[PDB]
Amino acid sequence: CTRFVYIGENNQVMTARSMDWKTDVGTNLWVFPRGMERSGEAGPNSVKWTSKYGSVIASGYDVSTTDGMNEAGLAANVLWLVESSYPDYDGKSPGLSIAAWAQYVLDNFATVEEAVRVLEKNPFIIVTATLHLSLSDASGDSAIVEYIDGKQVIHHGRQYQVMTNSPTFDEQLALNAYWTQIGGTVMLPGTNRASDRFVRASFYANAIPKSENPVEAIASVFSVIRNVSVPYGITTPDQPNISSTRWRTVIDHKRKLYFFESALTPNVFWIDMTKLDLSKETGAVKKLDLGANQIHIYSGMANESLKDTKPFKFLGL
Amino acid sequence: CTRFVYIGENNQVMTARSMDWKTDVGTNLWVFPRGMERSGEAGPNSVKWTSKYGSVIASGYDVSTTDGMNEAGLAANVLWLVESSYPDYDGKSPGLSIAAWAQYVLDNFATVEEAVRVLEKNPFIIVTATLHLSLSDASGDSAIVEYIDGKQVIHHGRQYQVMTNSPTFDEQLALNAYWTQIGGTVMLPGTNRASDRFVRASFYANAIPKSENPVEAIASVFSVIRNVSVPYGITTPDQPNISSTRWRTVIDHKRKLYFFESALTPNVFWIDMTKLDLSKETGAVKKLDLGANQIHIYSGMANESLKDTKPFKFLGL
Amino acid sequence: CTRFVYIGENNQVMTARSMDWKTDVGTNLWVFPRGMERSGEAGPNSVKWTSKYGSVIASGYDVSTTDGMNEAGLAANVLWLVESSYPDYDGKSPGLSIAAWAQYVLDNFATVEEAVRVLEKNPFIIVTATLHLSLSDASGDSAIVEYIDGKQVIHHGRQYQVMTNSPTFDEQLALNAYWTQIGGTVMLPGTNRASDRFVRASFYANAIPKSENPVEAIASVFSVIRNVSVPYGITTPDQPNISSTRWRTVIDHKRKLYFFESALTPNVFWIDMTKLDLSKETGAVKKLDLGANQIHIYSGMANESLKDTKPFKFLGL
Amino acid sequence: CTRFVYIGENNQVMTARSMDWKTDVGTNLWVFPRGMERSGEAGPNSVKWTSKYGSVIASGYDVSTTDGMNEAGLAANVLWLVESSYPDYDGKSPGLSIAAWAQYVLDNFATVEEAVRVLEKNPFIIVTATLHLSLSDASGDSAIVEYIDGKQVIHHGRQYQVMTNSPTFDEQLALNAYWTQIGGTVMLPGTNRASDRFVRASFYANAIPKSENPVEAIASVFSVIRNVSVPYGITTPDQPNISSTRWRTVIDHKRKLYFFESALTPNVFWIDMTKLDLSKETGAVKKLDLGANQIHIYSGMANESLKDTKPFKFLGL
Repeated sequence: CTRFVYIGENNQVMTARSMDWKTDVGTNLWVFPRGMERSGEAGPNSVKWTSKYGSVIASGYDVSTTDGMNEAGLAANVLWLVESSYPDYDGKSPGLSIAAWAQYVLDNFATVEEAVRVLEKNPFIIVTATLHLSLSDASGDSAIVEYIDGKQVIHHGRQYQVMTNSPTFDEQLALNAYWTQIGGTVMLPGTNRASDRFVRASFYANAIPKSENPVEAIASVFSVIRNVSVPYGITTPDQPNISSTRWRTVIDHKRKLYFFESALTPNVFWIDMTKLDLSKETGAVKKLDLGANQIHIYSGMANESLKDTKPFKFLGL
Repeated sequence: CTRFVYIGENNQVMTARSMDWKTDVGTNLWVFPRGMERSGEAGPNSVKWTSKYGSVIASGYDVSTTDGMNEAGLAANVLWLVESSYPDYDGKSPGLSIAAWAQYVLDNFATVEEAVRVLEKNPFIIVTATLHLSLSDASGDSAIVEYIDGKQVIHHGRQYQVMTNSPTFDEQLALNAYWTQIGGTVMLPGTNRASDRFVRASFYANAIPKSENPVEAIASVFSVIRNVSVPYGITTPDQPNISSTRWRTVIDHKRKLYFFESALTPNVFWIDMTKLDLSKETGAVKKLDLGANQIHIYSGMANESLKDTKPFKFLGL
Repeated sequence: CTRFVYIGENNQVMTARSMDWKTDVGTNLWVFPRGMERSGEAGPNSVKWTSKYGSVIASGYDVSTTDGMNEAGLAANVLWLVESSYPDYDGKSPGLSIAAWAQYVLDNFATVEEAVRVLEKNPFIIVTATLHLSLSDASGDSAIVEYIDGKQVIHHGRQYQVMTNSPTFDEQLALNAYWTQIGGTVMLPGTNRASDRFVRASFYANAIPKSENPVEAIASVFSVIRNVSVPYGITTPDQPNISSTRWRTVIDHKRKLYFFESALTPNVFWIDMTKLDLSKETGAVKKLDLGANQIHIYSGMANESLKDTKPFKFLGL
Repeated sequence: CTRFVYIGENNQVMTARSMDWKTDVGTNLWVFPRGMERSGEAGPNSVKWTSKYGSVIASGYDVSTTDGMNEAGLAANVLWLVESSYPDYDGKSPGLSIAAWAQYVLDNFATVEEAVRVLEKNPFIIVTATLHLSLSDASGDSAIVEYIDGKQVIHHGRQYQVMTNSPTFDEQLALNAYWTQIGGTVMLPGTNRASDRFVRASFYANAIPKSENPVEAIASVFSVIRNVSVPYGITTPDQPNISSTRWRTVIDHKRKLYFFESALTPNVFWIDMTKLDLSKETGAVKKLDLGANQIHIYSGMANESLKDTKPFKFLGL
């Protein structure tokens, strides 16, 4: 449910995200080394591929990839509670289960441009917790991919630094517009409305110092995504599009770090991709077991708590 | 710089606080068992006392107590950047260095009433960042103690659930007033102005579910104090009363837990007072060394990382 | 319902007011020269007095004085829909019907200080639209007189430039407080809530140029009181304290001009007190007949349309 | 600078407008009967036409038509300080001086649809205060015509009830968007920013009662256009797109009344088109001389103060 990209000097680029949902999302982290053979779980005409890039990802119920980054610095965030209208699936085109959407992207491409160029070819038939896809890279580039009237719609440009789960993206830009005229040190909208979150993220992302110091940038980036999270247990059924923030992620594109934080358990740590073996030859599929509401606590660089496990099967046909 | 008390059912009371300051505050945690003999470090007429309650506290530069709780469930939060006018100190009356103010309170009293009743009768003159004192109890009671026109001024009542560092507390209630007419699901002020923070804290504190489940309450309480923290590195010298949030505390009054979180390092853990030896007979002074910007990471119940250390000397003379 | 004072250089002082009410107020203008003998219409112990200062006033139903000024430059605005608690009237003390309250003040005093000094010592008991009294003078001084818990309460000072007929005056200052921190060119509250009106009036009053040019000042002052009026026919029963603006008044203290404008009829004009005969020796009581909803249109200096009439009898027995 | 259309029952349609500018606009009112032969004052290839419909209009500096209505109920409001990029004028195509733009429209068409169908096919090139054109009808229809990237751009639909001078119209709808989520009785933006004015006008226009009672509707409509006017003398050079409101018009489409009000002089009146002779055979060109800052005061139906005058020459070459 909320995402933004910060761009500092000397390629110090960072993508942060909050997950908002009404319930436990059953998230564990996974490491997938390169050269994995995969199917889109969309019946006999599922798309197939062999991963080119290793990733570290956050699962949706250990049956989907909902967040993550790859060793090339591409980040993917699948946002929940979106206004989608997905296409019908005949069965005759190559199909891709939406649960694997993010994984396909993370496995196959190094940049947002690479990904967008291929996405505009015709092999994006999604199958089908409603979902849209946000992407960012180490160069600071961004894109969002939506389904509106059964059609894939892509916005692509580094100026799209902030994205929310509701409403559609051309609408999000509209709701933000009023606040481009009002200075963010004088007034900001402070509710948990997606528009309000959007505006605060946009203001704070651009106000972060751009000077090279990763510890500082990280500090400022968390503090901002925390600001834009939805407090827990507070929202009422009167506002269906808002949900409590369950967890947060921060992706350090330069240094290849994936930070994770729980709202339900005091639990914050990160995975360092530079110490992972993502090779075909010896790299293992590994899982970090967080447990329900991330009760299993880790801290610092948590790589050593990763355990060899068989990769889960994506949800599909 | 921002503090609020949440009151749930069955004595599930929680006090949360953010520390806002322009720089490192050099904070480490300390455990002080009962029966410690102390001096107020205010020259020959320093007040003296022997602690009646063990505490766990957060230091200011290992030369002051700026935050903490005691085994009876009294909490003390010393807020920074306040509008004070402290009295002059003739050497003649019993004196108390302000660096030990919070400690004196935590050491001597079990409740906010107990503390207010004694402070009313003027047992000392405070001696002298600028600082004011916020207190809360396991019964949900609250008070704030300020110095205005060289005089100790106390507000005392459970209805005073939210306090900021600026301006004076009477003024804080005034700046909040406008927003009592506007529903918090429709609009909230979203900047880092103390008034804005105040208003969001009051709305969210009362919107938290009151149902008995500590893990849920804790989750909702952090998420709210995080919401009212000031994002890191963002504020400019144009607005002198606002400062980046350096860390947060959450005090669980019922279960006697002290949670601590850093903004500069991913570092979150808690101290469980029920597993500490706070006896005069066999209770040691212990310190948890967090290091500059809390670089030393802990997690979960961090009691075992506490180390026997000689207690620091409070600042003043 | 909305009043403000602008203070320019060289004693260019102006008081503006909007009248908000749910229905026709039946207002006509009257001229009362000096030396009129009057009774307070409060039974056998009614206060009695002989006017010292000629006035031009706006009636409430030709049975009360609800607005006006005197030849010395004292202005009185009786605001409607207030939170009053009026005293009981035994019958033993000198009494004054509230319908004549403003008239008594305008007739007897030249300044706000003069008036406050005499009203402090309680020369009468008010006898009972719910009503409170606002005053201003050619020196820029202001006061408001309210009844709270059956007691006369007076606020007196030049700094009280803005008053509403919403909540008690002490509460008005509180609701305004938040907006003293926010620059009025960046954000202002735009609804018809008394607090919102108050805040816009306080900002615009202090932003008007202070350079001596009456035509310009007048233009600015109307434009501001128009801003702060409540649009006609718009308010819903959900907000009982707000009412459509029926008319506006602007008092030029220096030049002794009383401007009047209708919201229900396009009708705007003024009375010039310097061309009226207010002497006891030859001055007549005169009325300008505006009619229901001010259907009788005048323009410019409307003095010539004033007609000799017997003064009305104030309500109350 | 601000315009809106109110639509009541039984064809009770009204267009109101504020004119905002930094200085005197030198406006007088004119009556032009039908059958006037006119040139576009754009050199040898000026467009020519013979008026079909009599109009009453407000001039720019007696050299342009900036506001008005015709006997069929078409209204035209030329807004000032717009973001235009006008086309180059060769000299080869039929040309129309922008000063006569509104007049051409009022003279030739009875409805907004009639006007849009002809303007779509480009009968002329506008020849060139920056100006854009707003139109409304007795049927409640609206359109706005702008020049963006040297191209005529038209928005046409009854939904476009509110228009400002800034920014371009597509951008105006965007800046309004945020406030479609917030109820106008709970919060409205209260500054003089065009967006703020836009939002308040859209809310109040739709909240006006739709009853058939012209005096009431008129009252509400003025009160609203007064609300969205920019107070006089208070804007600073820091905000270049905002200007003091100089005057207002209200057009009663059903009854064919043109109301005019000054901000600089207390002066309000109207022209009744049903009592004008607009025939070619006996109708005279007439002018109502308002004078600098509308110092010449009129009131009520001011028709009798109209004086036979030679029509002015539109600016051009």
